[PDB]
Amino acid sequence: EKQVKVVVDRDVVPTSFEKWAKPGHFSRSLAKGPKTTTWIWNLHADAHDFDSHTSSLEEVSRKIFSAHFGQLAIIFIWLSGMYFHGARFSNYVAWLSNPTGIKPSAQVVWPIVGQQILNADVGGGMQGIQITSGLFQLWRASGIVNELQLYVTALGGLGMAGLMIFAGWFHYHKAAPKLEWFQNVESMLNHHLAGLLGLGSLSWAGHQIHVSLPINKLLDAGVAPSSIPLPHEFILNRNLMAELYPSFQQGLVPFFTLNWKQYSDILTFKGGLSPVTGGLWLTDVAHHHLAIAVLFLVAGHMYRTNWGIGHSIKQILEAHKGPLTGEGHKGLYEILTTSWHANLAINLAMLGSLSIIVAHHMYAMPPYPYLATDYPTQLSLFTHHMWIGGFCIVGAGAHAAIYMVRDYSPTVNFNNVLDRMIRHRDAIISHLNWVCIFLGMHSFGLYIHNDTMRALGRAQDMFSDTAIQLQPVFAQWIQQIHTLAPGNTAVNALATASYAFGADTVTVGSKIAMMPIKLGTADFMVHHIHAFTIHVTTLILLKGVLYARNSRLIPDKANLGFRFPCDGPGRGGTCQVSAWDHVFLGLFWMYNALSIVIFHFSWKMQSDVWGTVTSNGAISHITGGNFAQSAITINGWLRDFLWAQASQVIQSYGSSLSAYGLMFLGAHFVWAFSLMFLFSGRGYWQELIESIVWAHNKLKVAPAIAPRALSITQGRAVGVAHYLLGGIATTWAFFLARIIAVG
Amino acid sequence: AHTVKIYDNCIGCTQCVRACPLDVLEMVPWDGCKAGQMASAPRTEDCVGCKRCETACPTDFLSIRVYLGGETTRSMGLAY
Amino acid sequence: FEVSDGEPYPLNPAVIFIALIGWSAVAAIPSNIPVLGGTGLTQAFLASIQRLLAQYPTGPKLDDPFWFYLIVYHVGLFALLIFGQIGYAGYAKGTYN
Amino acid sequence: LNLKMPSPSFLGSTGGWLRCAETEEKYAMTWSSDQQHIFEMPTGGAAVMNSGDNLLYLARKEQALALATQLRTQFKIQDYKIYRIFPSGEVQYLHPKDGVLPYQVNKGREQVGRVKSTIGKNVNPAQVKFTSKATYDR
Amino acid sequence: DYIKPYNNDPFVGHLATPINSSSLTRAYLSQLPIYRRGVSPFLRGLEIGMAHGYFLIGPFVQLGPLRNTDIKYLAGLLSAIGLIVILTLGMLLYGAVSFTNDSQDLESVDGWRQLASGFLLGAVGGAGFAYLLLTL
Amino acid sequence: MNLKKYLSTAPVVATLWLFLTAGILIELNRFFPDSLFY
Amino acid sequence: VLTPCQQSEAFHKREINEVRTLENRQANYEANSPSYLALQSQIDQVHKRFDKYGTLLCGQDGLPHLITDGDWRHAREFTIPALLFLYITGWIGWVGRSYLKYTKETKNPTEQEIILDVPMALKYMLSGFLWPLSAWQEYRSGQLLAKEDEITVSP
Ligand code: CLA
Ligand code: CLA
Ligand code: CLA
Ligand code: CLA
Ligand code: CLA
Ligand code: CLA
Ligand code: CLA
Ligand code: CLA
Ligand SMILES: CCCCCCCCCCCCCCCC(=O)OC[C@H](COP(=O)(O)OC[C@@H](O)CO)OC(=O)CCCCCCCCCCCCCCC
Ligand SMILES: CC1=C(/C=C/C(C)=C\C=C\C(C)=C\C=C\C=C(C)\C=C/C=C(C)/C=C/C2=C(C)CCCC2(C)C)C(C)(C)CCC1
Ligand code: SF4
Ligand code: SF4
Ligand code: SF4
Repeated sequence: EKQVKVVVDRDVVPTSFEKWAKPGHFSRSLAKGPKTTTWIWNLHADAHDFDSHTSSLEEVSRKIFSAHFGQLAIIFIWLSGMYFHGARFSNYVAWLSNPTGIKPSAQVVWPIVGQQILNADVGGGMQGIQITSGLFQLWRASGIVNELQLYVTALGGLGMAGLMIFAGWFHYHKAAPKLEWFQNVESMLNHHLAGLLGLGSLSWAGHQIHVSLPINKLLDAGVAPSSIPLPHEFILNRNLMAELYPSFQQGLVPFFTLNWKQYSDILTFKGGLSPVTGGLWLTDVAHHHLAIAVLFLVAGHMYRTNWGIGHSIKQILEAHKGPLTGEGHKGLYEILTTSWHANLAINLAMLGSLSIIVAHHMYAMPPYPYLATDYPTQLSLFTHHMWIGGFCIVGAGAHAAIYMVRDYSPTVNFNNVLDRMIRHRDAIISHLNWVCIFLGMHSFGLYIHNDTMRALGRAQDMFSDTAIQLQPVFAQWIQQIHTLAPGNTAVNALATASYAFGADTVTVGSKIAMMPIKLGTADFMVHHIHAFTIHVTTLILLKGVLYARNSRLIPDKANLGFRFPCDGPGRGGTCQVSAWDHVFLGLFWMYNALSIVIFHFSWKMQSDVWGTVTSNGAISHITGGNFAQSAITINGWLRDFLWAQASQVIQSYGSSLSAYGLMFLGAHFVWAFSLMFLFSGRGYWQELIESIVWAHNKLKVAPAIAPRALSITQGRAVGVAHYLLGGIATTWAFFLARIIAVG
Repeated sequence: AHTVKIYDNCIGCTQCVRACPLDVLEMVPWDGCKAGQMASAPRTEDCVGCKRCETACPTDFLSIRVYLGGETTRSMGLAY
Repeated sequence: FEVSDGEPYPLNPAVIFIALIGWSAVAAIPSNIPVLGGTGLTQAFLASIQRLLAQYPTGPKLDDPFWFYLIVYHVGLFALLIFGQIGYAGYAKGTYN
Repeated sequence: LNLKMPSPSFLGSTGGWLRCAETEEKYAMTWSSDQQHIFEMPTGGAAVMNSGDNLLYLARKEQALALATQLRTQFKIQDYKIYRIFPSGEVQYLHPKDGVLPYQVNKGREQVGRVKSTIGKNVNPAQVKFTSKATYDR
Repeated sequence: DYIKPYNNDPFVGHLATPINSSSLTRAYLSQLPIYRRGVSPFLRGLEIGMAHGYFLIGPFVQLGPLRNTDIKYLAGLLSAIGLIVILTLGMLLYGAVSFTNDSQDLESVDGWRQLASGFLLGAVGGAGFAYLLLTL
Repeated sequence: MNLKKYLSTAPVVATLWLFLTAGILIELNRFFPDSLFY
Repeated sequence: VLTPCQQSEAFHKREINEVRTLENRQANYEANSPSYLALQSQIDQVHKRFDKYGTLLCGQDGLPHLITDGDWRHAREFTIPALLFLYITGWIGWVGRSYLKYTKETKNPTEQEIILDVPMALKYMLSGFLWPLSAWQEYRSGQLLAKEDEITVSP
């Protein structure tokens, strides 16, 4: 039994500006003076690498706890900024009065160089830039009706940021916990499961029951936002809550008497989207938060902490052992308690996967009101969370490789799952590479074959609905099962979880909110393309992590480090052999996969879901059924999607969307500038810099800091950074301009 | 079959031999420096061209130069 | 039978029999739900098998309930088989946890 | 030498020597230890070196030398010998080839591959054109 | 414990896993036209070809460009025969460069030539048999 | 506690100087907009 | 051919088009309310800008074309801004060169380059207001151009 106690060191680090005037103080090599321009880049490259600074785990743990506080403060400042922008420079009240007619906007551009044109006529009196972040819908779902609440929330956010600033400084210069702290994974998990998530969802459920539910009910009943009672009135005067929800007449007595069924007025399970706003029923959302809170709270009492009751993660890990895995998960507990890189890899992979799942679930089941009708917001949110998820996944792979190169130990990883995997890494990577080849052929080859057939006039020999058909029978079957679930497998559910599986369509403000997303041959091919790209990117990352320590080409890659340029022009060439380079390649592949994924979502939504509905139910999509026969060929993807939909971003000049068009061009430049750093080497730039330095010497204007070219690894990093920035910015401007100009 | 050549500017610091991963270099007695030792490459057949020695050489201009010439199984670093 | 190289592997048909009987009995519990029609999934699955066997050439289409019964029955039966072999070899034969 | 020497307790792995090593060169490393240390095999994995004599086979000289480097660094083991075995069966002593580490100056070694003066005196490629001579050749 | 080195000797680039090596796996990999004891190269080639052409005809007849015409089976059979001829050409080239003059043991020029002849004859016969079955 | 030296470092001095330059340019552009051909 | 914009119909047409574009959006708003005043200021600025540009030369497209041949009549178009740019950038270059020359005289010039010496940096920045004159006398004294520098093989 180990005491889960708190031990801290007081005044461990002094608070002074002495170290601010000595850049590179955290590194022994960087504290001796630059001597070259490469030191400037190395200073920032190794600034947040706390593991390279010192060899003590305690110091790294403290440098992480702090700086986590700093990032939390940065997030709180950003949130406060969003709330203040909504309260001061946004048409939030006007939007509340007419959510469908008024375009959300919370940014006002200053009139200086003709940029005042960017202030679009979003309505509501004010003119500004239309925001697609969903801030307006979220605030409405939270019960915000006046800008005073937005101002108070902004002030509270600023205060929380100040608190997260003080906490970060206090936990590094006034009270720094010892390594025994931070190694209590059982206590940290129990608290995060029952306090950070469990109690958090419980509190949010309470807020929704007492604020979101009544305010939104009155809003959806035709009551003006100014005439709705204040949130505190619903708590003080129980008569109002009783009138809006008779369940409140019984009070909390039913909860304590197990007569939970009496809460059918506030805790419903309707299942579908609200026909008035198009979003999920707030009652179902509150009931969902209550259930997730109770489930997380119960889950938070699993591990053992300072008491006999509970579980030991190490015991559970070591208990799992089988014939095909000699030692099972033995030694993994010590791995996740002595290396922050391993924990960061697992957490980054899970956080990225969670973000991707969030994107899918948010578009399919619009949670906020009027979110579905605001297609710009829907496109931006799905695409945004999809991108952040992919970036976090690539980062997860990078940190896994980092741990493998630096924190790995043969004694700890002996005959366990990790060691057993490293033993047969060749089978893993060759079989996975074979899967990638098969997927690419059977996914992209289908598209290429269709291009060849259509060009030859042999349309009868294509992979389409009319010609050879490839129907996702399994996915279509799951959709049908979901369509029939509300009556045979969900007895208490009154409607399908998502109308995208089937049921009927929902229209709000003469606009389609969510209708069944039928899958055909085009969806079959695109889904296989998605799987192919995911397989190749995971192959690149897994290869980099498995061979991070050694390989048949370089027997001691670990000694060379995780981030090294190459072993030289030997053994035929060992360029981009380090794991860091594998992450560098995985970034491009993740970008390609994610770009294709967002492209499919955008086109499919604009051709089969998003659109207008005329009286009597007639439906007219933005691109009427063109995805069925145009998404099956690369030519169609270039003509009906990249060319047809780009007209909005190229013709945006002279209007409020001109900025997007400008960003559309700028991004291209950046994407084309990255090529400079990707198809070139530092030897040539060093020679060019030598000639330029001679020119400077001829005028006695040479700098003391010897100018040097970017390192090989730094050059690769700059190239990938510019490539991703340009590509994501181009598709960002294209998506936003296309969705704002139409729909 | 890469050609490794040692020049007279060698200071006998042994860093090239210490950084060579194929036992291609060694130290032999010499009288051109106070160290009394000079780098030698009597096993160039095992060299792969990684140039770790070139990187580990401290002289102004590398006293050890590796020229990539004939390619064989050893030089290609093929374990298959 | 040898699972790998010269190491023997204990195969017991009783494992399959016990897994099949246990899963059939567990799935034979009636449920007044429209998909199952007031009977266990085992009875419904067997009934669907007979119905589809009558029309041997034509197989079940996407809207046929047979697929749901098949997936659930196989999910549970395979789970009992896998967990059953784990329990028999790991504990009964001494292969260890 | 001593092909019957005991081998470290390893559980296989898929990174060991392939068929090419059977029909071609195959390196071997034989070292002695006093404690059953755990070392990372150059092929990927973890092994326990038998207390006493340890003998293992590899497909590359660099792999054996890297293993020797880690045995000398992670552990204070300096009596590591690397041999080469051909398909015919004749063994060849490769490392250290003289009982002394290469970076340790030792008598009896003849300088090989020496060029007079610095590289700045190398002849131009035009002066040795159409001839079996190189710039580094004096 | 089931995963062991292939030859019980570590440091080998292979592992004796369940499907990799097992009673059932060793029996199945063995006895095949190839790897079976007491089978001449021509017999192995004949069996392999008659087993390959049979399933090779299927794709061409079912999804060939002329799959909808009345000569879909004939066109597919001709396509399969052509593919078989190309494969036989590849086999013969491989035997010509990889193997030298020695005893006929499937690893010599004569052995691989006999194997290629058997493969071609078997593949053509199998394709013809499958075509006959489809027509009937 | 030498804050002056830190404020004198390359990033801080560069950002301050560029901020002042941009501010001067912007202020000149609103007081004297669409300036062309002097 | 080029004609003054004040006498070109294309220029007036463009001015009217811009005014119309602004007025179309201005009509939606109300006289005294947020916005509508924002568009009136833009219209006034458009009028002033076109009246200012009327002196420039433009062809058929009506876009003001700038003559850079060096004609005195068009000095304000390119000559004057060109000279002012050269003065500003020569000032920047000369102050930078002098600061580097001073830093090279310190104990650790690298530290000065990283952590700029605001006192001396400002001392050289404030000066140099006569950089064209300072460039000379440095050249005449031979303190500007160097004699021997770093050169690789095959000079
Ligand atoms: C962390 C989440 C959270 C938080 C902070 C709150 C916070 C609050 N809730 Mg609440 N609530 C939540 C979640 C949450 N809730 C959830 C998940 C549910 C289920 C969906 C409810 C359902 C609920 C109801 C129905 C009510 C509240 C009420 C309240 C407020 C007073 C509670 C109270 O003590 O009254 C105590 C009330 C009692 C009846 C005490 C029970 C025992 C008494 C002593 C019986 C003995 C008889 C006696 C004579 C009293 C007669 C009462 C009878 C006439 C009803 C309070 C600010 C109450 C309120 O103020 O409405 C605005 C209210 O009626 N909540
Ligand atoms: C799926 C059915 C099932 C389940 C859940 C179990 C579970 C268990 N068996 Mg058992 N067994 C089964 C079938 C099953 N058995 C059958 C059919 C046979 C006959 C051959 C046996 C014969 C057998 C023997 C001889 C022994 C066991 C023993 C055990 C226990 C040892 C640990 C273990 O096996 O792992 C599982 C441990 C758990 C705690 C369960 C965790 C489950 C996870 C969290 C979720 C599983 C979801 C699952 C896949 C859902 C499937 C779909 C569903 C519709 C069925 C364990 C609690 C041993 C024992 O008695 O304990 C000492 C032992 O001696 N079993
Ligand atoms: C129920 C108790 C509890 C709660 C609610 C939290 C909550 C949190 N912890 Mg934490 N932790 C706890 C107990 C708890 N912890 C214990 C007992 C240990 C030791 C075993 C740890 C050790 C620990 C570490 C090492 C780290 C965290 C981190 C975090 C943050 C994760 C980042 C995030 O998701 O943003 C969500 C943010 C919010 C929702 C804002 C809420 C913030 C308020 C102030 C609630 C937190 C209360 C705090 C735990 C205790 C107050 C102390 C009091 C003296 C003032 C989050 C705020 C990480 C972090 O970010 O570092 C700062 C991290 O590095 N925790
Ligand atoms: C919670 C997420 C998280 C965290 C905490 C870390 C933490 C860390 N990472 Mg990691 N990483 C992450 C996510 C994360 N990473 C993701 C998502 C990726 C994929 C992109 C990576 C890929 C990655 C690599 C390849 C490496 C690290 C490294 C490191 C370590 C040193 C970082 C450093 O000092 O560089 C300093 C940081 C900078 C100099 C900033 C670079 C700026 C880039 C270009 C982003 C620009 C964004 C911005 C929006 C651009 C537009 C604005 C522009 C116009 C100005 C450190 C412990 C390095 C390491 O382990 O050391 C060996 C390492 O090599 N990370
Ligand atoms: C968009 C693609 C692109 C661009 C813009 C450039 C641009 C350039 N290349 Mg180049 N190149 C490219 C692709 C590109 N290349 C590719 C694919 C290859 C094949 C590998 C090459 C290989 C190559 C070689 C071998 C060489 C060049 C050279 C040059 C420079 C030539 C001199 C010049 O015109 O300077 C003018 C500067 C510009 C055109 C850049 C515009 C100015 C920027 C935007 C201003 C500064 C940033 C600004 C403040 C905004 C950022 C703010 C910040 C907060 C983010 C120039 C900067 C030559 C060179 O070095 O010249 C001396 C050189 O020898 N390139
Ligand atoms: C890689 C994607 C792909 C796929 C799936 C297809 C598929 C097809 N193409 Mg096509 N094609 C492609 C790419 C592709 N093509 C590209 C990129 C081009 C442009 C160069 C073309 C140009 C093209 C033309 C001009 C034509 C076709 C035609 C056809 C059809 C008949 C082709 C045929 O008879 O092949 C023969 C196939 C085989 C001999 C064998 C296939 C492999 C077998 C089935 C794998 C079995 C493995 C097995 C499961 C392993 C385990 C077994 C073991 C354990 C026992 C067919 C549906 C024809 C048509 O009319 O369209 C309908 C036609 O005229 N294609
Ligand atoms: C950095 C260069 C710079 C320069 C050279 C100027 C110069 C000038 N500004 Mg200006 N300003 C700047 C930056 C600058 N500003 C910035 C970054 C902002 C914020 C976006 C402003 C906002 C601003 C406003 C609102 C006004 C001026 C005005 C003026 C003129 C008034 C006369 C004067 O001599 O005051 C010299 C002023 C300065 C040297 C700059 C001081 C700016 C301080 C911080 C005041 C701004 C307070 C702000 C509203 C709230 C807090 C800001 C925060 C940074 C602390 C003037 C010549 C006034 C004007 O239009 O004249 C009729 C006026 O109304 N400025
Ligand atoms: C003391 C500052 C300084 C001075 C006096 C010069 C002067 C000169 N440079 Mg140079 N340069 C500088 C900084 C400076 N440079 C920096 C920081 C860079 C890296 C971006 C370069 C990169 C550079 C290249 C690539 C080339 C020159 C070239 C030249 C020569 C021709 C003009 C030219 O092309 O300029 C070009 C100027 C730039 C590309 C950017 C200048 C950067 C900023 C805006 C100015 C420096 C500000 C400095 C920090 C001020 C210090 C003030 C001090 C009091 C604190 C000329 C003698 C050319 C040459 O080789 O000669 C024929 C040439 O090709 N420079
Ligand atoms: C066969 C029925 C499963 C349907 C296939 C999809 C299952 C999804 C899980 C993925 C892993 C595959 C399951 C076998 C794997 C499995 O569970 O085996 C069983 C075994 C686990 O049993 P142990 O006795 O080792 O248990 C002890 C430890 O697990 C302690 O928890 O796992 C292995 O040791 C081998 C791991 C992968 C072996 C290589 C297979 C790689 C192929 C991956 C592709 C899978 C098929 C793709 C879909 C068509
Ligand atoms: C993957 C898979 C599989 C597969 C299977 C198979 C594939 C089977 C079979 C089979 C086959 C693939 C067969 C074939 C065949 C053929 C035959 C049976 C034939 C024949 C005969 C004849 C009639 C002949 C004739 C001739 C002539 C005419 C002359 C020349 C020579 C010869 C002899 C050729 C399984 C189910 C396992 C599992 C799952 C899936
Ligand atoms: S210099 Fe560049 S190309 Fe050459 S070996 Fe190194 S990383 Fe590879
Ligand atoms: S190139 Fe590499 S292998 Fe060859 S001598 Fe130099 S260090 Fe040794
Ligand atoms: S070649 Fe270089 S590293 Fe080797 S001994 Fe001579 S000077 Fe030292």
